[PDB]
Amino acid sequence: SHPAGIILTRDSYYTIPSMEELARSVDENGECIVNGFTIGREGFGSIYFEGIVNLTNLDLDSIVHIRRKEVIVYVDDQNKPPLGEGLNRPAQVTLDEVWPIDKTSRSMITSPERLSEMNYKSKLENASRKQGAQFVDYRPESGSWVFKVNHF
Amino acid sequence: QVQLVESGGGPVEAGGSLRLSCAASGRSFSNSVMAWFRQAPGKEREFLSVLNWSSGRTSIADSVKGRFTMSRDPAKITVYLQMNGLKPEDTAVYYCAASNRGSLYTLDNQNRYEDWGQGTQVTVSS
Repeated sequence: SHPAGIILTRDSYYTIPSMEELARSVDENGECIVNGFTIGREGFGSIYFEGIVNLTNLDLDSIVHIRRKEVIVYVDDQNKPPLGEGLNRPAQVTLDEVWPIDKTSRSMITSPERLSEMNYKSKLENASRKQGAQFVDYRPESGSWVFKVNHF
Repeated sequence: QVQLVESGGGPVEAGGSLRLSCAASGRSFSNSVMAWFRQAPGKEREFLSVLNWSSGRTSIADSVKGRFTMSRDPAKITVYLQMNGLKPEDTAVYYCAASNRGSLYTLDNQNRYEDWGQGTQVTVSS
């Protein structure tokens, strides 16, 4: 049990501030409030929430899922809180190791030169637009698709 | 100062069902944890169920797992205890409890919750 009530126990998930720092960050009112919050997962991506975020008793294990080429923040709509509460708020999503498949061998294409030839970045940009997100970047070296949302 | 108001108790035939309600008010509960407990005469308070407000996830004590479930109406900031297959030993005062704080206690511990309802009597008549 984490002194701030945060529930985050799955392998490779981490927070900024770290879960250890957050355990030392409970205030006089028993709350853990940060300015700028990241939840990440090594090998998959991360999500950055600007501004003041109340983390106390946040069930991150249930709420946040950072997968290959996709994040899920609130698995259903019934338990998604009102706009501005919890993590239903503006965020920058980064999904790492996102690379296309080479139709010849069904092998991943990681060469930046090849990724440019085929304008993969514009596939991800089209996808963002269709999802109602704002495309920010595709960094081919790390396969990092970055986009911003106003809420989840 | 937070107010927790239980309702829905009272007499019920054995084998029947009851739904308890608890309306919470006074502050935002967006980062809360809420629980149901009960206390029979001459016994310590018993943990029944907890709900995490941020996700809506719940956990039920083994003593009542398969018979009791916990849910909420987020809009009404109300939680519910659905009790089925009621038995005479379910007779008790049922309490809703809440925390808007972190804690060193586990969620099944009454000390986890700074706020408590007045309690509502449930009486299962054979």
